[PDB]
Amino acid sequence: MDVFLMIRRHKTTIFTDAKESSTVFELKRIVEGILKRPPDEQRLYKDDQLLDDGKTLGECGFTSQTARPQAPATVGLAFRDDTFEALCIEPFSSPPELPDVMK
Amino acid sequence: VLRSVNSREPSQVIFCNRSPRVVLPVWLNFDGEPQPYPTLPPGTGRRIHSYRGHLWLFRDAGTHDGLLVNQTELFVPSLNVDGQPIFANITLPVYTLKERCLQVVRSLVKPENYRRLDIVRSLYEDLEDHPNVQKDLERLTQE
Amino acid sequence: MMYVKLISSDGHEFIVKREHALTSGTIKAMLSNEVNFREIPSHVLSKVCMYFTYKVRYTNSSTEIPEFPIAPEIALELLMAANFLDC
Ligand SMILES: Cc1cc([C@H](C(=O)N2C[C@H](O)C[C@H]2C(=O)NOc2ccc(-c3scnc3C)cc2)C(C)C)on1
Repeated sequence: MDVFLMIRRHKTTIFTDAKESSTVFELKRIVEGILKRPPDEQRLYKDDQLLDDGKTLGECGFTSQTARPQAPATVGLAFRDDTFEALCIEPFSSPPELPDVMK
Repeated sequence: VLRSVNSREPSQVIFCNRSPRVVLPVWLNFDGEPQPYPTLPPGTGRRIHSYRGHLWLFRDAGTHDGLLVNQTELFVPSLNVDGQPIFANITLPVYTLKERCLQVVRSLVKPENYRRLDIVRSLYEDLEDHPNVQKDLERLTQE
Repeated sequence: MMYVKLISSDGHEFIVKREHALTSGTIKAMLSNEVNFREIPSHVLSKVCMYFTYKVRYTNSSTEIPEFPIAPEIALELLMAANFLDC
């Protein structure tokens, strides 16, 4: 099955796809080509829980029925150059209040 | 152009709602008039008695939002070969973002209040242009 | 895989495949590999990039096609984006 993802560090958001049975390490290779930091300098979170490289994305609960093109699953990114940074994913904007006539 | 041949040869057809929408299946009668039929609840399928060369289109039962049937806009029951009923697979189309946005705003805003939003008068018109089967049948007659 | 950067009104850098962003003509136009959007906020431009994926995946698909979800609170500004972007 295919899975669709937002890999997010601070302001930077990255839309990408993969297969359920592809690994978290292949997802760190993707970020390497794009942001030019090797996989050993990255740390991938699902909701602030650190993910083991060796684990498949279906094992980590990124399925076709959660990681959908229209609703891709978030993946948190932390970079290293002595120790790893605190996961800081800057939130998206706030939708304004609904006009009276949509309530 | 668009009306059912009265072939008088029957065809066992499965309307398969493979969409989240409540579906309104619409037979084009012998005068080319769109005649509605009982609505399918979402993800349900019914085996119906129709006739070869008859013409069918499907719409959202609540908003006449246009759906597809086996990838295309119109369905024509063919001959049942090996007693195996023909499948009418009714899916959502890949609406444009603009059309999907319109559907959603229409679904929330009472038609009166369309004028009472803060958007260009270009878009009020796009809002008021509710999907119409008749206007679409008219549109599709031309080359 | 050639990617492109879609900066929003609040500085959010959205990175999407090139062949997913030529879904929008308006973008197709600007390119024919960063693109700023002084008027489009990120809670919108997030959702646009999801459509791009949604359209490339399900256009010409024999598979059941699922709804594109739009939350009431974004609907009015996402429509105004949709229209500006020719998609
Ligand atoms: C001879 C001859 C007969 C006809 C028409 C006719 O019987 N038709 C027109 C279509 O082929 C379907 C079929 C129908 O109406 N069959 O009965 C149905 C009743 C309900 C359904 C449906 S659609 C969704 N829910 C149900 C149960 C489908 C067919 C008459 C209306 C004139 O045209 N030539």
